[PDB]
Amino acid sequence: GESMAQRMVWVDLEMTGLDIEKDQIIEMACLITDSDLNILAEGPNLIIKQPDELLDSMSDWCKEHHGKSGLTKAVKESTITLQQAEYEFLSFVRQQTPPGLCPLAGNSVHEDKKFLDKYMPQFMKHLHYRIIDVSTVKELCRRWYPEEYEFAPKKAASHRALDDISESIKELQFYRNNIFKKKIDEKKRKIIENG
Ligand code: NA
Repeated sequence: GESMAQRMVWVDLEMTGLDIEKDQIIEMACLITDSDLNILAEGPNLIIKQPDELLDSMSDWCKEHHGKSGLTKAVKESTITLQQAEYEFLSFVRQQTPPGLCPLAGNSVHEDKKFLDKYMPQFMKHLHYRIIDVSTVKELCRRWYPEEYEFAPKKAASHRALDDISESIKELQFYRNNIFKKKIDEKKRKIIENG
């Protein structure tokens, strides 16, 4: 019960840009962690077909970044429609999380949520409305723990979906281990008794 409801649905998307009125999802990856950030299951990792005209009119930033990562070429070759991709993700979360109870998780994952609410609404219906925004914790770390903030892991920032999920989890793990308060565990309790 509670353990299942405390899972997290980590997602990262690539889009043709930041304009919700025109831009589209071109890559999406998803995995599930338990409440303690251990990966329980790897979900689909999909490159979604979108029209040539849209890719050709992307911002210079997106042309450069999705170009050099290979993503633009892979979008043009993709046979995966948005609808089929959404189904794969929805089927996956239906196997992994109780309906309505688990949040999206990632860095500034509200941006992903904005695109998913519009373009994958049935996927989003399986999830809670709250999010685990790693960048909220980042912004609190920078303010409240400036010394510790300097030791956060460096990110490769490849703008590819699955690799970026792993970096997001690693960042949150860093904050848990370095700016949240310490707690008892099985090993410390056995030592306390032994002393
Ligand atoms: Na992202």
